[PDB]
Order: sequence, then C-alpha cells, then structure tokens
Amino acid sequence: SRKQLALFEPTLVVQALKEAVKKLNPQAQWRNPVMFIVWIGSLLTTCISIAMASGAMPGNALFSAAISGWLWITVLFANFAEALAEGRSKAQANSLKGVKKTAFARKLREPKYGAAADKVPADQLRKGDIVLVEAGDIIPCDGEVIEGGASVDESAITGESAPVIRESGGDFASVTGGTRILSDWLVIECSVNPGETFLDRMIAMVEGAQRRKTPNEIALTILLIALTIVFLLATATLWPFSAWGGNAVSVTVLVALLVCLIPTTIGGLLSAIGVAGMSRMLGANVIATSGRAVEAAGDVDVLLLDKTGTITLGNRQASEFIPAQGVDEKTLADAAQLASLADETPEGRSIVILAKQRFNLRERDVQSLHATFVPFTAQSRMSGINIDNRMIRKGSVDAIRRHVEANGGHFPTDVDQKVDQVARQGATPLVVVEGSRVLGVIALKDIVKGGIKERFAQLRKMGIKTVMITGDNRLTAAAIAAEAGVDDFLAEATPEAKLALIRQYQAEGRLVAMTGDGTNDAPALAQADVAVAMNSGTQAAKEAGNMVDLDSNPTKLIEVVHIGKQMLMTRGSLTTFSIANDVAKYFAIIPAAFAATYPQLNALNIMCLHSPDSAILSAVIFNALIIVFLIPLALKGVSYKPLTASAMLRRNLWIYGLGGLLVPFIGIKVIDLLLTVCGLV
Amino acid sequence: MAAQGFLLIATFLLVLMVLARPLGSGLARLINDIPLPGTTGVERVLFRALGVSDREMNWKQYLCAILGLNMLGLAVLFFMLLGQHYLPLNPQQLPGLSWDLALNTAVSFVTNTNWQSYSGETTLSYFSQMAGLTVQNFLSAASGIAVIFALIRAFTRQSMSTLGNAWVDLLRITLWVLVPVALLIALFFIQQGALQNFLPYQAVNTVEGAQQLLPMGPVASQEAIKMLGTNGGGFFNANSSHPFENPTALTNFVQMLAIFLIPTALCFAFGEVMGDRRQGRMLLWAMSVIFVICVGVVMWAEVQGNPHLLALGTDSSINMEGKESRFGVLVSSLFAVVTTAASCGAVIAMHDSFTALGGMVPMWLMQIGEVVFGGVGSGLYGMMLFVLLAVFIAGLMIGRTPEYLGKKIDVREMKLTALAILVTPTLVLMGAALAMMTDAGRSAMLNPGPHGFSEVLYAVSSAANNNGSAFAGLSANSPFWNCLLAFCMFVGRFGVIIPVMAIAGSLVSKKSQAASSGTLPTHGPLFVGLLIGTVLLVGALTFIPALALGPVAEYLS
Amino acid sequence: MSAGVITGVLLVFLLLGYLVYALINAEAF
Amino acid sequence: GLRPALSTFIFLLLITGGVYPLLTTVLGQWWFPWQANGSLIREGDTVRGSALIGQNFTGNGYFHGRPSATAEMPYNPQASGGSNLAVSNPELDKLIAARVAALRAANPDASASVPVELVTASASGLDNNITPQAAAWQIPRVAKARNLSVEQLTQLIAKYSQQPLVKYIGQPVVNIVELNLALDKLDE
Ligand SMILES: CCCCCCCC/C=C/CCCCCCCC(=O)OC[C@H](COP(=O)(O)OCCN)OC(=O)CCCCCCCCCCCCCCC
Ligand SMILES: Nc1ncnc2c1ncn2[C@@H]1O[C@H](COP(=O)(O)OP(=O)(O)O)[C@@H](O)[C@H]1O
Ligand SMILES: [K+]
Ligand SMILES: [K+]
Ligand SMILES: [Mg+2]
Ligand SMILES: [Mg+2]
Repeated sequence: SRKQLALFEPTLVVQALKEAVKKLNPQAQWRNPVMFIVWIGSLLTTCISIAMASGAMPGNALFSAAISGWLWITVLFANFAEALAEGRSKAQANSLKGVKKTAFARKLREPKYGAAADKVPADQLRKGDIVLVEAGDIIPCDGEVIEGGASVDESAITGESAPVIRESGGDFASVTGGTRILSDWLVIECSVNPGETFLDRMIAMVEGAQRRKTPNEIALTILLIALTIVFLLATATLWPFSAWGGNAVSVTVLVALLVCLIPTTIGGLLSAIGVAGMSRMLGANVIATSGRAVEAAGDVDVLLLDKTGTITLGNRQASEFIPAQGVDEKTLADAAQLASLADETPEGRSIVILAKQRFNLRERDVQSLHATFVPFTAQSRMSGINIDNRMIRKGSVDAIRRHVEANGGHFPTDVDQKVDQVARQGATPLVVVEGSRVLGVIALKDIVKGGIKERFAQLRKMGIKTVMITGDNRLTAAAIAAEAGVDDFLAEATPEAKLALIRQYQAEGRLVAMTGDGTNDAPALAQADVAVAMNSGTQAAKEAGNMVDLDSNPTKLIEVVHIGKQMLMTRGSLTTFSIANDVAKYFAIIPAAFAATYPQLNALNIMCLHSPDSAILSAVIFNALIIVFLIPLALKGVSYKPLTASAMLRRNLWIYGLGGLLVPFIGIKVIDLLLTVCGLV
Repeated sequence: MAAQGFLLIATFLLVLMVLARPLGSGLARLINDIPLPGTTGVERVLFRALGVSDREMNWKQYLCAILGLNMLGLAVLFFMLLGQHYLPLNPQQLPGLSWDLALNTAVSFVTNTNWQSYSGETTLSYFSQMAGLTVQNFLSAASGIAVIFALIRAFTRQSMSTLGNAWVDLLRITLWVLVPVALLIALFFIQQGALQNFLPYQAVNTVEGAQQLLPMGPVASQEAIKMLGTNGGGFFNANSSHPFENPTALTNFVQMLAIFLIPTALCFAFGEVMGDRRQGRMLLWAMSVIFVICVGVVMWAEVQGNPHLLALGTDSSINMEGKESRFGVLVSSLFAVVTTAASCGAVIAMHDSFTALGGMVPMWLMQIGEVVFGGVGSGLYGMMLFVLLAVFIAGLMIGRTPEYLGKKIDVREMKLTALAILVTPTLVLMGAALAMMTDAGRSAMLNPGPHGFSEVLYAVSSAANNNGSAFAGLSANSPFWNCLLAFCMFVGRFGVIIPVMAIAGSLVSKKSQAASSGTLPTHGPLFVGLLIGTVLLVGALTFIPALALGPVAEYLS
Repeated sequence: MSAGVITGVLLVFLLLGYLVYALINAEAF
Repeated sequence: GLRPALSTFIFLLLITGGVYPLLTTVLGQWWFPWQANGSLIREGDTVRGSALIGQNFTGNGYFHGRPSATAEMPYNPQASGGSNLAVSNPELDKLIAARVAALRAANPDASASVPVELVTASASGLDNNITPQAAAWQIPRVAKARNLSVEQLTQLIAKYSQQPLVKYIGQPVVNIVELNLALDKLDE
C-alpha cells in the first residue's frame, strides 16, 4: 500500500496485450457501445476486403485491408488501456492478499488472561471467540481488545512501521488481523466472521470484478452514445447523398469516417479512468467503499473534524494534580485513584499511573472495596466509584458543576480559576468531586499532530471550511483550534449534536465531509456524504464511514479531493478533446471521399495531403494512435490546481479545447508525410 | 455598403432590445402567476365560465393539456380544409383540399411550421385563411410559450410537483399578449397598404390593355400573428415578398422586430423570474453573437452575388434575382437570417435564388435546432438543451457536479436532453435520405447539380425544425412530399415537447442550492463562448457532410 | 432496389436500435 | 378534464377567428378604407390597377419594370412567386442574356451596362418598383417616343419616387404604374 510500481512494467505490459486480445470477443465489446461500433466496422471492412481479394466485389483489396487492420488496432488499443488499468489494479490487490496469516491462534476457554490455550487454526475463528496473543505474533482476526494493552505494528496494512497503542476500554480497542503485536500481550475477541475481514474490504476495493459505474460515468455515457448516434446517421445517409451526384462513396471510406467521428478517444479510455482513480486511492492509503463517494468529495464545502483521536493523537495523559483550596495533593490522588481503578479509558489509566510515583499508595482492587464503578459515557461526561456511604466522581467541568449544584454546594472561586488556567494551554480539565465537596482538578496533556496547520491552510485555499467538533471544554478547545489552524470550532458537543450539525449543513444543500475516530461518531459518519475514518479508531466508525484512512491523517480529505476532481476533470477534458478532434477529420476525409464525385471539393484540402487514399488512412492511423498516446494521461489524470471555477475551466478549455482543434492537424500531416516517404502511398 | 449593413444591424438590435424589455416584465408576471393589471376582474369571470379553476397540475397533466389542445386543433383544421367548399366566405368557388394537401397543411399550422405547398390565392377561401390558419397561428404560438413557461417555473420552484395551470397560461398568453399586440401591428399594416377586407376578386383593366385579377381577403389580421408568433404562413404564395402582405420597408422593419420580439422578451423574462438578470443577458449575448456574424456573411455573399452578371452585361453583380426592389439586397439578407435563425419561415426573398454561401447560412441556422432566438418559446427551451450540455461539460472540466441555477443535473435530465437534441437531426438526415432514394423525391427538384440536393435538404430541415421557409423551386405538392414533411413536422414539434416537459417535471421536484465560493458562474464572456462553442461545434459536425455535397460543392464549382 | 441497399439499411437500423436501447439503459451499459 | 379542454379551445377559436379579424376589419375599413380595399386606382367607373401591384408594360413610351416570373403571363396576381432559379443553373444565364440583348436593342441611346434589376426577376412577380437610377436609364427611350425632354422626365420620376424614413431599411423606388399613368395624362 502506497509503494508505486511503474506506469509500464514489462511484466504487466505483455500481460495487458494478452488480455486485450481476449477482449476482442463480441460479448466483452457489447457493454461498450462506442467501441462496439468500431468492432462492427472492423468486421465489416474485413469482410469487404475479403470479397475484393476473392474478386466477388470490385475495388482495392489492399486499401480495405489497410483500413480494417488499423480499425482492429483501434479496438485493441482501447482494450489494452483497460487491461493496463485493471492489471495494475489487480497487482495491488494481489499484493494485499499476500499478507501472511499466522494460523496460530491461541483460543482461550475463558476471557480472563492466564487460562489454558488450545491450538486452533485461524480460519476456524468466528464471531465471539476469545483469542490470546503474545508479543512477536500476528493477530489472527479482526476484533476488539477485551483486556490488556500492548504496542502493535501495522506495517503490513498501513505500510508504515511506526508502532501504535492498542488497549481495552477506549477508542484503541479495535484491532485488525495481519498486524504484528510488539510488546506484551493482548486478549482480542473476534468481531467479524471470515469473509468480512477488513482485508477483504481492501481487496474488494481494487479487485474490480464487476465494477459499478458512477452516475457521472453513466451520464457521460449517455452523451457519448448520443454523439455516436448522430454521427452514424450523418455517415449512413452520406451514401444516398453522394449516389445522386455521381458514383456513391465506398463503404470502406464511410466506415473509416464513422470511426474517426465517434468519440473513440474518450470511449476507449473511459473504463480506464475509473480504475486508475481507484488505484490512486490505494496509493494514497485511503480505502473507499465505492468510486461514487470519491467523486462526491469534489463538491464538499465544509469539513467537520473530531479533536481527540483525529486532530490530536489521543491517549490523554495526566500531567499534574492541582488541588483545591483546603485540600492537599495527597488527598487529591486518593480520590482520583478510586474513580479510575476500573477505568479502562486512556485518561483513566493515566490517572492511576501518575498517582503512584507522586504517592506510593497501596494498590486497592475493586472487589476489595465491595463497590461498583460508573463507566465513562459520552452523554454523562463523568465517571466515578459509588463506594459505601462516600461518593467519588470525576468528569467534565460542566457535568461536575451541574451534578454539584443539583446535590448542593458551590464551585470554589479558586477552582474556577484553576479550570481556566489548565484549559488555556490546551489540557482538558477533569474535575474530581468527593460527595458534594470539590477536591481539585486534573490536567490531561494532549499532543497535536504535526504539520496539520499547513495542511489546513491548503484546505482554506481550496474553498473548504474546517470545523472542529468536540465534547471537551470550551476554553481548552479554543487553545487547540488555534494550535491546529481550523476556521471555527464547536465545543461541548454531545454525539447527538454532531449529527444535528451535519443535518443542518445538509439542509442548505451543501456537501459535508466528516472525519472521526471514536465510536460515538458512527451515527454522524453514516450521515455525511464524505466520511473518512482513521485506521487507529474503532471498527464501528470504520464501517459507518464511507472511506478509511490508513495513515490516520485528519487532513486526508485533500488527497480525496485531488483524485475525485481528477477523475471528473479527465473525463471532461478527454470528452472535449475527442469532439474537437473531429474538425481536422472532416478536413482530411471529406475532400478525399468525394475526390471523384466532386473534384471542386479538393479546395478544402488545407493540409495538402498527398493522396485521397493516404488522406483517409492518415486519419484512421491518428485515430488509433491518439488512444495509446493518451494512456498515461488517463492513468495519471488531469493535473489538479487550486484555482477558481472560472480559471480552472479556462485552463482546461485552452489545453484540451484549443489543443484538440490543432493536434489532429499536425498529427495527420506528419502521418501522411511519413507514409509518402516510406512509399506506402 | 458595409457601413449601411452595420447601421441596419445596429438599428434593428437596438430597437428590438428597447421593445423586448417591457414585454419581458409582462411575461414574467404571467410566469409568476401574477395577473396583469386591469385583468383580475375579467379573468375571474371568464375562468369560471370556461370551467378553469387554476388547479395546479404536474408535468404529465400539463403536457397532456398541450397535446390534447393541439390534437383537437389538428382535427378541426383538417376537416375545415376538406369541407372548405361547404363553408361560407368563398367568393371563388374553390373546392375542398385533397387528403394529402389538407393533412400536410393542418399539421403544418398546428406544429407552428406553416410550410405551404400551395398558392393561397387559388387554393384557400377566406374562411379557411381566417378561421383555420389564423386560429392555429395563435394557438400553436401559445402552445410553445406555455411549454417554456413550465420549464422556467421548474427552475424557479423548490421541491414542488406542479408547474402551474396550462389552460390559464394558454388563455392569458393569447388574450393579453398575442391578440392585443397583433391588433396594433395589423392596424399599422393596413395604414401602410396591407389588405383587410372580404370583397371578391377585383378585375383590373391595365394601362396596356391586359387583364389582371387582384386577390382579396383579410390579409393584415393574419399577417400580424404570422409575424408575432413566428408562424411565417403567408396569405399568398409570394409570402412576405407580396406587396399586399408587406407593402413598405416600414412594415418590413416591424415584421423583423415582431419575429424576434417575443423570443427576446422571453430571455428578459427568464432573468427577471430567476432573480438574476445576468442569466437572461447571457442567453441574449450568445444568441446575438451568432446572429450578428450570420447576417454579415449572408450580406457579404449576396453583395458579390452572381459572378456571371457582370460578364453578361449588367452594371453590378449584386444578386437581385428573387428579391424586391423596395427592400434591396442588404435588407433581404438580414430578413433571411432573421427568419431562419428564428423559426418564423416567412420570406421577403426567394432563398432558392440566393448564392451558394448566401443560402447555406440560413439552411445551417435551421439545422442547429433553431436556437438563435428560435421560435416563440421553442427557441428558449431549445437553447436550454444546449445550456444543460454546456454546464455538464463545464462541471466535469472543473471537477464538480453539473449545475444550472442551483439545481443539480442528474442522469435522467441527460437522458431526456440527449433524446430531445437527437430528435430533429435524425428526421433531417433520414428524411432527406429517403427523398434522395425515391423518384418522387428526386423529381421534385427544379435546379440541377449540387443546388438540386440543397432544395431537398432545405425542405426536410425546414419541416423537421418547424421553420416553414422553403427553396420554393421544389414541387412539394405530391402525396409523397406531403406525407413525408407532415411526419417530420409532427415528430419534430411534439417529439421535443414531450422530453422537455419531462425535464421540467424532474427539475421542479429538486431544491436549488445556494452558490458557494467554488460554484461556476453561468454568466460572462467565458460561459457565453462555451455555450456558443457547444452549439456551433455540435451543429457543424452533424451537418458538414450534407452541406459539403450541397451549397459547399455549388460554391466551389 | 439493389440487394446491397437493403442490407445497408437494416444494418444501420439495427445499430441505431442497439444504441437507442443502450442510451435508455445506460445504467447497464 | 374534458370540459376545460373543450371550453378553452372553443372560446379561443371564437376570439381569434371571429372577433380578432372582425375588429381588425371594422377598424381598418373605418380608418384606412382606401388601403384596406387594395389601394385601387380608378378613372371613371373602371379600375386601372392597384398602386401596389405592378403591371406588364411592353410599349416604347412606357417605363418598363422588372421581369416577372409568374405562371401563365408576366405580372399575374393569381400566381404570385419568383423564378427560384439558382446561380449555378444555366437556364438563368440564358434568360439574363436574352433580357440584356432585348434591353440593349430597345435602348440604343443608353449605356451598354444594363441595370441589374431590369434583368432579374423579383421575388413576387408583382414588383411595381424600380430604383430611380434604373428608371433614369430608360429616359432617352421614353423621351424620344413621347417627344419629351430629359428635364421633364427627371421631374416626373422624382415626383413618383419614394424614400424610406432612414436610408438603410429600404431602397428608394419609383411607382411604375403611377408614373406610367401620369405619362399618359402628360401626353394628352
Ligand atoms: C470550438 C472547439 C473548442 C475551442 C476551444 C477554444 C478555447 C478558447 C479559450 C480562451 C480563453 C483564453 C483566455 C485569454 C485571456 C482572455 C481575456 C478576456 O477578456 O477573456 C474574457 C473571458 C474570461 O471570462 P472570466 O471573466 O474569466 O470568467 C467569467 C465568465 N464565466 O474569456 C473569454 O471570453 C474566452 C471565451 C472562450 C470560449 C471557449 C469555447 C470552448 C467551447 C468548447 C466546446 C465543447 C463542446 C462539448 C460538447 C458536448
Ligand atoms: N474517563 C473519563 N472519565 C471522566 N471524564 C472524562 C473521561 N474521558 C473524558 N472525560 C470528559 O468528558 C468530556 C466529554 O468528552 P468527549 O465528548 O469524549 O470529548 P473528546 O472527544 O474530546 O474526548 C470531556 O470534556 C472530558 O474532559
Ligand atoms: K474518433
Ligand atoms: K414557423
Ligand atoms: Mg472521548
Ligand atoms: Mg471529540
């Protein structure tokens, strides 16, 4: 993934010519109406040339065999571009199937670590099966970590060897098969049965067996068919038109004229632009469900981003224990430890760890206290332990203050100042309360991903508004929004509020791009038109979202916009190029076609072509060669530039609009000159 | 000569724009379902009497109302021509028309084509001209304007399943716009010398002693609606070249203005309804640029005229053959472009006698689908088809979803737009080909060589595009030509209306999206050039082979 | 009529019908 | 939905076919009776023609108009139309050469360069108008036949010459029928 091979590898070019030959079958050509006409015309000219050779029909057999041969080259060149794009696509798919499956799964009889493990091959693992793994092994199947925490190497899938952190109880519980556990151990509960693995999602992404045409391709095909219909009528009716003014134009010339007129350049390359664009997504470490969602990224005007997990690296670690007035640091840690004994969230574990070195307290366990724990919830924004009589709770400032006011008491003035102080630099303030008495605040440091500021500047230039939606405190969100470069933010946002914001933006008709990492983003990821899920997040977010980013880049929408706009631009530019190519075809064939029926029409031979037969041949040869010459353009796409709509259209109309008017004039003239020099004409 | 031609074009366009702007405001009120001042009281009583409750109808019901009214008018006109001898106002006992001539004439006037394979002064009675032809001149024109009303409403309406009431639109267009404007034009025509009477034919004892029989009839009333509604059906065979129809150059100038009046006002009304006048001006800019160039080429071609005239012994080579002295070569050239860029079809000069290049441009103007100001209503939605192609290509080239006036363009719109665009060129090429493979079609030619093929190509192109003008040398009064052109006129008219109505039905249900920073503007020189390029390139590439064997071969010989 | 004209008319008609069918059902094509 | 369709078509048919033309005829005959009735020229009780319809003049003392390509006879109002002859048609060259030779023989005192309008048929076949320069080309033939001078013929041509409001919407023309009719009164 992300390691490019070549544009013309010798191993795949020879395999593409073999697949192009087997694509000459009428069943394969039936699904492409533009190329089917060329296929039919090639057979008609071949049969006509056979009749002239046998003497059954008067005419020049060599000329008909020369037109028919290049007509077969045109359909072979179109099938070669499609095979090259598909062959390069299946090469990436074959690269991913190559991931090694350990088949060494230590299934556990019971979930708790330390049980006896029985040798079971990986393929027998199904949903709900607990598998124990040790350092240095390979994860057998995708699942959610149920216990333990260790480093995981995901270079097999993401292509980068930087270790990641996987642990239970948080947003790092999701794990994927084929990765290598690094440090201690994990206890993974398989969540997907075989056949629905994340790797299968990546394969079906580039396998392209039965590719589904996007609505843009379908709409373009309608126009291409309509142009073919009008050119077929304008060529078929030419025979009775010329038959009255003299000898009728030969069928071979009419077939050659029709192929040169119908949009063979875009028609033969249309099936290669879609596959190449999907292959460029894999090179960008983006796994898209379908090409339709990719093309929707060219119209998005606002981008919604999560803070923790997406913009920041997550794994919030407590830094200092700031105590309230009248409370010492020793007392603060004791309450903090109690509320985080069973807290498996990354913040909860950091609370317990930080307290040990500060004060070496005896390691209490949950069963020793005979108490229950309140798990952290996005809606509640608080957690703690309801031990006998005494109550310990911690959570967000707003959640704790509301709970304190309902129970009774008032927030100390120093505490409110401390909350603002610790939220100014960017640390999220956690307020811990003991019953109705506030004990202090805890500062959770977070790390903002590097380079996000300049990437966000590129999004601003692209006309995309970046909004940071988070449920954290308003004061700390502003210090993180200004440390990332986003336009606007929305703090203290419940998971039901992010969904409302996407619907509110979609109400006006705009397209919303949403990126998220946590499980609470899954409802808001299925609503946005363009949804990108980090590979380091949960499995629920990965399936709810349209695309998955393997590099966990919050600003990965830039690459999605590139390819999404590139596919549309390549289709439009090539369509304009093909239609504009017909002007020189008329100046080369019409004077040649009626050289004997109307000698006065030779005044339109502005290119001064040598012979009427050489004039028609040069147009047919150029028609075939232009497809092969534009193969790298279709595979790479039209270059994208961050310009305005009126400036991008102007530049594209100058390169492919005016360029399409002038290129065939030079190309046909050069081919005609070469034929004259070689003595063929 | 060039200065005189430039002044004529500038004066015609300046006066047309001045008159069309107030009419656009009035047409915008009809589109917005706002009654014109002073008509609210009359409309309430009239609508109740006629059983029209202004009930909103969808595109299927709106299309059926237009189709039903046209079919009813077709049957009435067809039987009126057949039983003309049994009808009053027949001072000359002209018999009923033949089945093929009546069918062709009935279809021609219903489809707003007004192709005529007869001579009115010796074929039709006053009743047939007044109650049969003039009635369809009003009704066919109102049908086209009603359809473009629905399409304009589709763009300006949000999440709606209805496009107004067709019966209300037809009554409002005919009674408040077509009838009063035609009456003023007709009265001006009478003052200048046009005929308006019901007297029998007048015998004339000439100065030299010969006998002349002057035809009569209510010419002026028919002439006004013939010009205003882009009908083009002349009372006499000479059409607008007849002195009794177009007596002076003053009437001729008004006739050209009346051709472009409603089509230009519709563009002005389109911008006002959408709330952005730049959109309406963009359509006029694209239409005017093509129109201005076309007039200059025809004027230049006709000025050179016949090269043999100087050698034969004349003092000038200007092509005065088939032209009126009171108009001149320059005015005849302008009228030919105006009547062929639009779907009017009236002629003040014989297009068959035009030079090879002089007659090629009017023929090509018809072949591109009649989008250079087009007919009444038909030109606007004909240009809308090319606008949809333009935004589809422009949107792809900028990496954005195609859009026009904030409405997304989907697969269904492209499917209908492609079908609508393909209808007319298919009939022109297939119809002309069928004539060339039959003795009956070929024998109708008058001139030999490539110009003979131009007569056949012009006839089919005019009928399929509902223009009505002709290379009059062709003898089309045959059952083969009457039936073939009737099929082309019928399919060429209603075969575009049905997909356009379906386009309005699909677009009206959508909700317009507000323009963002990345939205491509649809106004300005860049989009005007793109729209012009889309129209010209599609139109040229389709008809280059046919034109090469016709006027191009004639010009180069 | 010549036997080559007849076989040239049906071929155009079949191709036009195939393309018209393809345009109507462009989703499958 | 049949009642709205039938009522709208019938009402519009009556308005456009039985009310609009009746109002136009009543107002036209009241305000402009002469033009609405054909602009007929009458002497005594016999109509001598219409001021807008051209006639076929073949005499030597009469100004000659443009050729008329009518069906039966030249300047036939029962069959209005042009020749519809193409530029490339050799039959048009034959007709022009015959007209040039005929005009040259009938006007031996004029310039050999015949005006173009006198050798080309009009678009209607009833053209009553020629340009003043075209009429002046025939002055020496008319002056000798009618025993008149050049000065009187130029004034008579100018008296029956009309020009448009502006110079580019039309051409200056001479009413041939009216000029020839006045030529008979002057000779009387
Ligand atoms: C004929 C073959 C295709 C031929 C292609 C030729 C390409 C020509 C391009 C020229 C641009 C060079 C600019 C050089 C500098 C010009 C300076 C100036 O004054 O430019 C004024 C405006 C700027 O408008 P704006 O204020 O930026 O934009 C705000 C308004 N929307 O450009 C213009 O008018 C330029 C008009 C260009 C018209 C191009 C038409 C292309 C037709 C394509 C047909 C496709 C068919 C598809 C069918 C399915
Ligand atoms: N384990 C936890 N226990 C108590 N409170 C927490 C815990 N984790 C987060 N919070 C607080 O709950 C609030 C809501 O968090 P959330 O909506 O998940 O924001 P984010 O997505 O930025 O983590 C945050 O302001 C945070 O301070
Ligand atoms: K081509
Ligand atoms: K018409
Ligand atoms: Mg969280
Ligand atoms: Mg968040």
